[PDB]
Amino acid sequence: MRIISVNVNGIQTAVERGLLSWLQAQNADVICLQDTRASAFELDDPAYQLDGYFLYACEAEVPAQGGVALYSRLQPKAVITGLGFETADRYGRYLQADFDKVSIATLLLPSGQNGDEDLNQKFKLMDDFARYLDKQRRKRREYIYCGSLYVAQQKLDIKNWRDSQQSPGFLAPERAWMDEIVGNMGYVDALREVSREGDQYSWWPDNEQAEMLNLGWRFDYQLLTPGLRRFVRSARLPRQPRFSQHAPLIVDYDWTLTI
Repeated sequence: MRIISVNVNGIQTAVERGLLSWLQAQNADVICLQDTRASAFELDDPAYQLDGYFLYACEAEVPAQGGVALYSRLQPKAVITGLGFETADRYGRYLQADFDKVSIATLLLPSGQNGDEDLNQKFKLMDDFARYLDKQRRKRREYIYCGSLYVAQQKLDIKNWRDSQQSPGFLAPERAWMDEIVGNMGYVDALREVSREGDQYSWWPDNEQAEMLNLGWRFDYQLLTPGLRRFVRSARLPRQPRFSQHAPLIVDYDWTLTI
């Protein structure tokens, strides 16, 4: 019924935060990010059962901080945890769900908790990523890029000037990053396109939650293909810390993946 996105360091903690209460709340279409935490075959356990949903996802260095989570109603066929053989078993930050139509890519990679380390691993990935965007144009089908990177329009989060980009300062490649993607008039910002957060309040901020606290970005971009660009029913963004009945980054519109 929607696309939910929440990156945590222990999905287990997500459920303790009510996230699970949200996947049963609307039987979301595809829930991306989070962090498997659990094994690759202990998760689907009936314990994680909800209202009625399937579970597809991989793990890398989980006893470290890996786990690409993707809950789907249907049964996807294309499950990729990165393209590096062993690396995939160690990335847990690259997984797409596809079959024949509508290829979605779920990429979780926190930068605030990492930093320079991401700018390096992301760099190499950047070259391929740009090539992918290009590899995406070649495809005549539709696709969804829902990941957690340091992408900030900078025109709507001018408030979080601090890390609005990634760190207390700012990144030069950022301006060209978001511009080269949406200035492409191909990538829509269903996040800030349908919903405006330029003029909003700000509750007493604390830890990294300060960003997500409708004051900044904690790395959560919901990108659609020019196939639905003008088909965004709504976009509910979090304004309160994920500790109770708070709502994750959800998007109302196209749901359920057909294969």
